[PDB]
Amino acid sequence: LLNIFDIAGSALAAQSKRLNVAASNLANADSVTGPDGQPYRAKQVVFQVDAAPGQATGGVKVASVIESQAPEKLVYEPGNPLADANGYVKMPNVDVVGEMVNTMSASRSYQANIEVLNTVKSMMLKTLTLGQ
Amino acid sequence: ALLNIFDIAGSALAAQSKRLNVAASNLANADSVTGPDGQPYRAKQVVFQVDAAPGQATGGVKVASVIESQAPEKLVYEPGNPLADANGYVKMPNVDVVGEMVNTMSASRSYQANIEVLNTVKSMMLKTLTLGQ
Amino acid sequence: ALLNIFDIAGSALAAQSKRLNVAASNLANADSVTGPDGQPYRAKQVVFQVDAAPGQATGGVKVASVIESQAPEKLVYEPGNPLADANGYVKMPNVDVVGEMVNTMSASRSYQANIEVLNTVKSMMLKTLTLGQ
Amino acid sequence: LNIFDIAGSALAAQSKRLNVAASNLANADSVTGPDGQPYRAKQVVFQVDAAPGQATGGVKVASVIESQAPEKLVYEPGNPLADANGYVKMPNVDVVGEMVNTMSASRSYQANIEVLNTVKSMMLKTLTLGQ
Amino acid sequence: DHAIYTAMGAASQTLNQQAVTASNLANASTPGFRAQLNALRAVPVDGLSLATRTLVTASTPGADMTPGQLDYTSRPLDVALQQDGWLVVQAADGAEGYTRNGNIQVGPTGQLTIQGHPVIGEGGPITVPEGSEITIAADGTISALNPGDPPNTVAPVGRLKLVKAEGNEVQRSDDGLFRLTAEAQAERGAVLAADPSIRIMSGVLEGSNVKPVEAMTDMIANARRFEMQMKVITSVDENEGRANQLLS
Amino acid sequence: SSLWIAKTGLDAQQTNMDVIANNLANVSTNGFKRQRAVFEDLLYQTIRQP
Amino acid sequence: GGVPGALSNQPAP
Amino acid sequence: GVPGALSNQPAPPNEAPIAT
Amino acid sequence: PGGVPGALSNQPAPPN
Amino acid sequence: PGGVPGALSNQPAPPN
Amino acid sequence: PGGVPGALSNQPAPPN
Amino acid sequence: GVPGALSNQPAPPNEAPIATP
Amino acid sequence: GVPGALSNQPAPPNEAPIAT
Repeated sequence: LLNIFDIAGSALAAQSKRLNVAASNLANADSVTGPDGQPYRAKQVVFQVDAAPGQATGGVKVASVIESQAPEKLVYEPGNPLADANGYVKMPNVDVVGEMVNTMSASRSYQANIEVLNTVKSMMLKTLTLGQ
Repeated sequence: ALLNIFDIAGSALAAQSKRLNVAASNLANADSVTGPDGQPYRAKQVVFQVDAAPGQATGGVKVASVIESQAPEKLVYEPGNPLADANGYVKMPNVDVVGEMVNTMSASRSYQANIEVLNTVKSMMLKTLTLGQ
Repeated sequence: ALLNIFDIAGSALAAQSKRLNVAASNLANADSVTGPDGQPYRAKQVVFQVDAAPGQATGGVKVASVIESQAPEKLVYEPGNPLADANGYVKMPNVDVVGEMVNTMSASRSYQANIEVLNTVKSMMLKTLTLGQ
Repeated sequence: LNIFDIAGSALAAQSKRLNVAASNLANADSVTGPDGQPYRAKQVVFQVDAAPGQATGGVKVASVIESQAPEKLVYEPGNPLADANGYVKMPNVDVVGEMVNTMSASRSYQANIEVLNTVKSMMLKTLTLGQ
Repeated sequence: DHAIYTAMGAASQTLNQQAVTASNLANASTPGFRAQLNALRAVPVDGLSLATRTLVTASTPGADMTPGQLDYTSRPLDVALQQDGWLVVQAADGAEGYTRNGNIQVGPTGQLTIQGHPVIGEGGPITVPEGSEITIAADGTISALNPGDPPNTVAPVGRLKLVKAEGNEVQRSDDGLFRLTAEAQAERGAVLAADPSIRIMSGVLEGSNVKPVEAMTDMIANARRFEMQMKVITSVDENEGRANQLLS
Repeated sequence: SSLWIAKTGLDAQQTNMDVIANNLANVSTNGFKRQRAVFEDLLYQTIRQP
Repeated sequence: GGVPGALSNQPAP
Repeated sequence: GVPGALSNQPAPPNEAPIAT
Repeated sequence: PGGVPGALSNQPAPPN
Repeated sequence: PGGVPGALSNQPAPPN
Repeated sequence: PGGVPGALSNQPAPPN
Repeated sequence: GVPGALSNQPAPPNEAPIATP
Repeated sequence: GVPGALSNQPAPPNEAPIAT
């Protein structure tokens, strides 16, 4: 609703979405199949500025969630049903260090935005007592 | 109608306390073998429902009933223990420790959130009582 | 007296302490030939029961009694020992080593899990009392 | 407010026990003291310190005693300290017992520390009463 | 607030995978054993906006059909099958089961058993004359010679039922016996007829086929994955606390 | 949990070790038949059906 | 009701 | 619909099956 | 219609 | 505008 | 009248 | 009765003899 | 007096001699 409140809430939502994507990727570092039988392709969120009516500055909105285009890892298990004619099973391209660092940075941004929102709310509470 | 927040958040606090208690009871008996009736301890869980009488839009939360968790009983091969099966398969509770720890943490966090709701609501009620004065 | 969560988790701590004590006493007496009098040491076991409680759904762990294991006592041929029978087999305790180490590890991890549960609940406990003031 | 005295007495007593254990460990292989007598192992005596009449209270170290346990004898006749049979009195320090004493004293020390922290917080919060 | 549940699912399924691996390792000495495979499937949660939450589910996709190492024991009744071959026994619940355990035993009444399960022959369960010396040929044929009689009077008594089935056509039952899958049952029939192309060696017992290298690597991987999930849980647990306690 | 699974494994190998020790102690005994220990896995648990 | 709360006094006294 | 906006029609029940 | 909160309803359930 | 935040962008990539 | 703590009082000794 | 209850009587001394008297 | 009490007179100096 309130601008800075809108900005902080949108940014909290975006950082929570990034953290959830990173956690799901970290869970699926060793996953070999999904429901359809396709390999799990790592997800990554896309951030975009939410300043549609606010010129060039605004909140951050998650435009989409996209499968990373890094090449899939290949493991030689010719007995696996998912192995192709060459005997290679496709395993996800999830980078463990990148996901851990993403989780940590997203947590820090989340906390910073919460502190910003608290300070702004306190400032309006004090504004509510102008002239008295 | 800020008074209804008292009822809503109090019901939520009570329900989360009951859920935390049930989770802790399950966790403390993960290693149990026997009950008061000799039956193996069965992991139990609460059921959450919207505390809304017919015709009420949105209410708090209420614990409908406590139900036995659906999971295979953990079989242990100890045909020397006085309690056993026909083939010596001691039945141990199906408690998933990670699930219970996460449930305890979640219940604590939801409890604290409801406490914050109650605190800010009381502050607003006092203001409102200081409307014109 | 105690709050329900306090009682449940403290009972869990006491039960795990009793199990650890039984395991330690068994591990100490692994090579004992004679006991206070002249009879062989018998490996002790601790049986966990769930405190029935009026609630039943929520309840801690109690220990009814420490039972003596019923397993074939180890026989070692030492006819010169005064405690040898007519056939000459002195009786050594039935304490298994691997089982007791596993029991010690499991009791320690249950103890620490219950400690973590109490530590988690405490903050919520102290934050509840700020609701009125 | 008496709890500060109780817990401080407990901390002092556990420190004394820890120092005695460290002294026992240091001189497990010691041969002689400043005089010609061997090193007799030390042990503190814990008592209940209740200056008023209310039965219970903190713990106090009444005394430091030398264990009456027998002295180890080693055959060393060339040593001037040896007796008529050529034996030398070496201390009877129980190594495992003293290490366990060190660790147990450390844990009791921390428990008393935690008690002091908690009660200090409670006594700080009671000054806020109705204000 | 719900990433904690994703990480908790990952940690719990890591515990399940570790349990499977430990159960496999405990049977490194079990005669004629087939290791249980493990694989973490990913389940994507399908809501409307951003499926940024995908959970982990442990699974055991069949078993391992690689033969183990044959111990040569100078006994005529311990037998070992060809690769992808199975001995047939009458299961516990009056049904049919398949196994690799070639440790055939005899009773006082003369019936052949495997782990106590009677072995199934062409004409039903095989029964040998009481107290006879038994030899097993290389194609399932069983010969019995009475003790203290000329070896010339030896004569065949029956033939073992040896079948051929792959991992895709075989699923482990809860009692340790292997059975046909429903999709394999629909094609190959309820009961598998004897396969005459399988050679059987008498005097060698097949052990387990658990691979220590894979087990140790799996244990290391499970430990590290569990630590990462605990870190994720801890990171989520601090943020939510701060958020609520402050924005109230 | 896995702890007891692995504890059962440890107990089986100790049993096998005791059997081997008994066999090796009776090398010089007249008319001794060697003992061979075989093991079986207990009941499999099904959690969710295919 | 049937279940006492975690923050209640020992239902088992 | 834009996330965080308001719509008069409820979201459909979501499911996460294991096998199609 | 509610249901069991927490672990049971957030783990991948059986198909049927 | 913007792209993938975090690990993927702050990693050297072939020119394209 | 408590006695020596720790090692000495936690060892089995005959009464006197 | 239950370990951890309240009673008006001190517990008997904890003697552990080495030999049967 | 008591090990941790208050007295007006300084404690006597403590020395550790090698031999007496």
